[PDB]
Amino acid sequence: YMNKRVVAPGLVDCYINLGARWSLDYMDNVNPFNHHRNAGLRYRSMLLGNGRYVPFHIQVPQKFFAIKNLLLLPGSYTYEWNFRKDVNMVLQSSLGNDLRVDGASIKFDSICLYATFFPMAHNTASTLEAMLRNDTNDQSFNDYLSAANMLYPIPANATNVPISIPSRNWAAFRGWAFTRLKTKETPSLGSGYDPYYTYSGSIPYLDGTFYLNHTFKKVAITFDSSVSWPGNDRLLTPNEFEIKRSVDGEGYNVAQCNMTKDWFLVQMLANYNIGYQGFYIPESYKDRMYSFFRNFQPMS
Amino acid sequence: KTAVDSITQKKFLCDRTLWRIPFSSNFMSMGALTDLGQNLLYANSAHALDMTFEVDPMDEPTLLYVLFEVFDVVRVHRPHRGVIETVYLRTPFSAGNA
Amino acid sequence: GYNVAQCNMTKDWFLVQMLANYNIGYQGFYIPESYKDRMYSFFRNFQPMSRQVVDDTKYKDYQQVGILHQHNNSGFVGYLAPTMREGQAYPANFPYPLIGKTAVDSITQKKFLCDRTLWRIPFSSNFMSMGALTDLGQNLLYANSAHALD
Amino acid sequence: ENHGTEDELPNYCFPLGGVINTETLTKVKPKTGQENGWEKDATEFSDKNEIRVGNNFAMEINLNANLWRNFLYSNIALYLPDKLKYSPSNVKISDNPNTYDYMNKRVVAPGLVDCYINLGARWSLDYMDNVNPFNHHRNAGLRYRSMLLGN
Amino acid sequence: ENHGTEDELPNYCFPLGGVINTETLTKVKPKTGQENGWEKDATEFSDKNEIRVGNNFAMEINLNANLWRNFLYSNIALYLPDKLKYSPSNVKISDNPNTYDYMNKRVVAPGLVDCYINLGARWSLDYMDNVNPFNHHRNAGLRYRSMLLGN
Amino acid sequence: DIRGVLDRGPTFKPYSGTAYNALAPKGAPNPCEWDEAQKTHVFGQAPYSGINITKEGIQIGVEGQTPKYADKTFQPEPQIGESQWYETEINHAAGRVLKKTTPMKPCYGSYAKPTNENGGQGILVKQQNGKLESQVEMQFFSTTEATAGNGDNLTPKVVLYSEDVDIETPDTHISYMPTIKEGNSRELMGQQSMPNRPNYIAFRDNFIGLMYYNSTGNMGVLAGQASQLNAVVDLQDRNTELSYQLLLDSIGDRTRYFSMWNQAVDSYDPDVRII
Amino acid sequence: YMPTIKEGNSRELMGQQSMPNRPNYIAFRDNFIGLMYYNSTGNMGVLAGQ
Ligand SMILES: [Ca+2]
Repeated sequence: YMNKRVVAPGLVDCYINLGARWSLDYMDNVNPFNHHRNAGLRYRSMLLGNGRYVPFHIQVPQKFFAIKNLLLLPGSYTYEWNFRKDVNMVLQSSLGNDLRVDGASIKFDSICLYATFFPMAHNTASTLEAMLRNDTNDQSFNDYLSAANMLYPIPANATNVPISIPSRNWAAFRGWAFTRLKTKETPSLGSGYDPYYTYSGSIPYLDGTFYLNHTFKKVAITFDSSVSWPGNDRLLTPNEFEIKRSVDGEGYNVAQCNMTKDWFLVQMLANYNIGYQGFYIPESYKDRMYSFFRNFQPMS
Repeated sequence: KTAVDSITQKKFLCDRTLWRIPFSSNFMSMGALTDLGQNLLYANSAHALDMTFEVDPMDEPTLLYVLFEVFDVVRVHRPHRGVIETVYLRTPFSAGNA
Repeated sequence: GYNVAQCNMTKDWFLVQMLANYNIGYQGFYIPESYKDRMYSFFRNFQPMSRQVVDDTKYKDYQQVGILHQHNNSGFVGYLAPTMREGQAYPANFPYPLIGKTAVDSITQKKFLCDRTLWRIPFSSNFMSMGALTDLGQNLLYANSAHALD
Repeated sequence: ENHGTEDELPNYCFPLGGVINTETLTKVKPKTGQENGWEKDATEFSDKNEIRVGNNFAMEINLNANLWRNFLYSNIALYLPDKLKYSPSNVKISDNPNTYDYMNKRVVAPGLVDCYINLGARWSLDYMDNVNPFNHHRNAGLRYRSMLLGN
Repeated sequence: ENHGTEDELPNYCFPLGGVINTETLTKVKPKTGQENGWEKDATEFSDKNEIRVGNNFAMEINLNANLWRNFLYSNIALYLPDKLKYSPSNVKISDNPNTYDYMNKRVVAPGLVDCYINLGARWSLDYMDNVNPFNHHRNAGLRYRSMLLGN
Repeated sequence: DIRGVLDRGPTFKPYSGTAYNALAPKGAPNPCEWDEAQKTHVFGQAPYSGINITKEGIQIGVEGQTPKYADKTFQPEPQIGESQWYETEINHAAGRVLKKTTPMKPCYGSYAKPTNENGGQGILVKQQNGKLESQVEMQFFSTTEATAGNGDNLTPKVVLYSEDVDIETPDTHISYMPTIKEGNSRELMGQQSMPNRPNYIAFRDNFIGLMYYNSTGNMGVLAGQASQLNAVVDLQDRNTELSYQLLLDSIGDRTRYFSMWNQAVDSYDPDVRII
Repeated sequence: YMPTIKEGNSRELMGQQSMPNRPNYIAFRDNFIGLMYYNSTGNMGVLAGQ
């Protein structure tokens, strides 16, 4: 279906948006990570070779945080784990063809485990063991992301989404972080296997590629039916945050984009504690790949 | 010298990144454990929460993905040979009955 | 299965090189920092490559076609020379298709590539760079005796 | 910088159908009995069969040279000190030497700068030494500032 | 790293004058009071005008394939080991297997390497692994040093 | 460590464009021959220059005094012709063509398995006597007008060999079918072909999804041997994956790639999304 | 391509084709390697008190 259809080249020819740094409309909400120029994806596809039938031999690392770096101590232990075989999950495409129908397959022959030690001197090793055993020298570990995750459905052409949280303690909070996901794309975990799910783009909810953040409108927070957090009359519009404006009668936009000043200020603060003394491009190191200011694009 | 009359359109793109909202009295990252959490500990109370999102329309089912940034730690203790005990803790949203 | 990195290299040599040039490996593997990885280093100049090719025996239609009879792009380019065009048109005969619904059974070949570096082997008790001298360089066994090297 | 062009092959074109100068012919069959005999068979093969003899039509072109030429030209040429242009023939032009019209309708011969200028040498032209290289047309910054306002 | 080429659209070179193949014709007007019929009108129109029927004639090419092919032949094939080349015909070459002339006047079949080799697989050819990849004509440093002494 | 067998599927196309006579124009048909009404027409070509024709064949060389003739399996080769550009006289040309049995396709992306070490292609069949053998026919043509006269000579001028090969398109599809009328007919010559879209496939970044995570149904277990006390507890609203992702992001540089963990980063081209 | 094998001028020719010569750079090495002798007992350098 995606290979035999055809589209007239008149839609996008050399006479479109001439001289204008701009992006097409219908392309905004289509994930660009599904492509044939994902240098990472072409690298990973080439690395197996160009054939169709391949014997493969890989090593998979362990990523759980609670045993990522734990230093084990002498004795015997049992280590048991599982693996999927659903071809549609582990394999990544470039278009979105469900590989089950197309007839791809995978099969496992044998699994082996490896481990590396240190040739540490014996007496020193025993002393280190004994010292590490005293309960005052336990092992602490903290995940990186370390948050609670919730998903809420949004029907077609919706405009409002209210969510509720029943009364609870709020000791030692940290804050919010939200994004948006396109149904047919997101999977449905919680069991050994699923059906009713055909696609293959780039599970965004599960790897990073995120690409619709360009279309929210406003977010409001209330506490116990009376508080307009953060209240106390701080922001330009006290009741809530309005990210992008359609029609401005007072000039609340900055950087020639359609983003309200307040949101820019808040984002800069929460990323680099920058903004109470002017603005300036943050240095490289404090601005990694997934940062905010690295991925800011204004267009007109 | 024969141009038509024109209007303008402005917008922006920010793929790969997540809008965020810190929990402070100044929105400044001043430490791992921000003040407002401690202040709530001081109050020793409980409350309910409501949030409202207004978004751009799309012709497709979608999901809203919400992260509550919290604390979550593990501590591991190893008394004897060939034994291991662990204690998890995640707050505010705990998970254990004991 | 001693191969690793999806190349034709045994684990042990990989570990030895990683240790001898970064003191890295006893605690996993990762990407060493830039300033500790100069141009002539090991890691920057390590490229693994792999391909598939037609199987001579298992496929039952294998026919060794010499160079003098490969007529792809039949009538639109010269013959065994960069000279003027010639030839007529006619479906082609080379190379076999490794994809599509009519693929031919294949085998795999792997190798790696590494240049601008000489293989290094440190004279330590456990290969870890721990100073401008070595422990093994001071022990009496190798310092107050005679030995032959092979 | 000028390393020349990598054009060690031709890029002949061809006709849309691959053959245009075709020629008609007719079926010929060996006459039975007597050797070297021939005769006409029109029972099954049609009377007229179109056939080409020899190679097919094609037109040569050199690509990389054309690409380079075009480029060098554009840039360096249309930006040499004015002391090197001349007015067009029988076409209306402006008189103020600082308008758009004067800078636009002036013409300049490509022979001044072509694909054979100080070959194999990393160099910059003397006429361009005392002419601003920021008032070029690749000030990425200038382009960005122009684009951001709009088109 | 051979990804292939993007050639989903054709590139057609057109004749210079728009059209070439054309016939002649003659003016015609309706014959009044007959419900049909026609008559010549050369009162104010040339009796012989130019008109072409059908789509105009233009030749085809394929660009990206040719560019990639030129690149592959130029920067790789010539440097193959001498064992796979062959002598030319009816041209004097020297006997010493080292002089510049002997390397220049040899010849190597383009069929060995073209756009139909190892498609899609990042790979290096076996014949090239043990050939020095430093004695090469695109080596940026060596080119810089050669230019720096002039040309 | 995992070892196994992988079958990427019959829709694995990792290259842009196609790889069979890519230079050929996108409309030029193969030398073919079809039926009409009720006779047979031929569209052909002949690049090779000969010496003298006979009912026996076409001369190619001379061994002593016995004339030599081309081997009907693989001669003359389609990629051999006169090198001189300025046209001259020729009288004994030869060419190849496919019989009406095999379906017609454009020259673009045209394949046929070779069937002998010499390099010729031709459908072998089982001869009536137990053996395998080819089936080719020879056709001869002379000038038309030169048929308005006694057989004083009628010497044949052009020789064709007719064949039949299992042509197929492995990577391209027809982009224009003038009329649904199937079978070989004069209309079909208008068809044109287009290459299939590129389409990669591989393992994900860092092998995401290969091993189970965050599901009490199949939670992994690390425990003391005798005690059998689980040391790992997992909750189902914790997405472990966005995690390794961002953590790697930070404590390092994702822009580079690494093989041992298949460490690479999904990323688009900076010039596609914005024009 | 030299259609024939003789010399002078003869229709035979006028049909040849040409081809450019391969590129070839020549210059000093990097950091003037080999410009000064080293590790050669024939030509040991000298720096000493007069
Ligand atoms: Ca006429």
